[PDB]
Amino acid sequence: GKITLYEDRGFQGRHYECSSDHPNLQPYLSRCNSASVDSGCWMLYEQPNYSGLQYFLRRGDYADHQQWMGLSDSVRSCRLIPHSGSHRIRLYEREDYRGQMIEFTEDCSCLQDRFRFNEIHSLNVLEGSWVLYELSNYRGRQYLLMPGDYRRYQDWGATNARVGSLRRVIDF
Repeated sequence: GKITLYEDRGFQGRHYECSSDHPNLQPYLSRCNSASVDSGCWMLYEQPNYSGLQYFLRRGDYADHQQWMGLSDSVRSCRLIPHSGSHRIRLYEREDYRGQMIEFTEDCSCLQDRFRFNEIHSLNVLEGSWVLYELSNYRGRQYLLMPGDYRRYQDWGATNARVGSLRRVIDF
């Protein structure tokens, strides 16, 4: 993968090129207002060392931070999300994989249309990387999910169990 981050809007200002995970952009970039993704799927992070608000970017050009749904121009670390050959996630009504369960292998823009629960209290990412969104149609707070067990919503870094949509991390 390759991403170019720019300090100012419309691909102007001081810039920095990443080919891999960077836990600390602070010495190189004082803010980020535009970005060009040549290749790979990237997660940008408000704070250093992959913490604070998260933003998913794919191949393409972002002329201002609003285009990746950024709330500010703070980008202090970034992750190249590894390629996955296949995608499967189980969502559960309750903590520790109890209650009603639904399994997805494809993107879902409205979770409540398939699974009549506003809150997801645990999930199992069996295959691939996903992005959980707080709201329907891929809006609100974003949480990157990599393969693993998530026995409660804190495990995916959320302050609540609100989930409205989710998407596979895929290029194409």
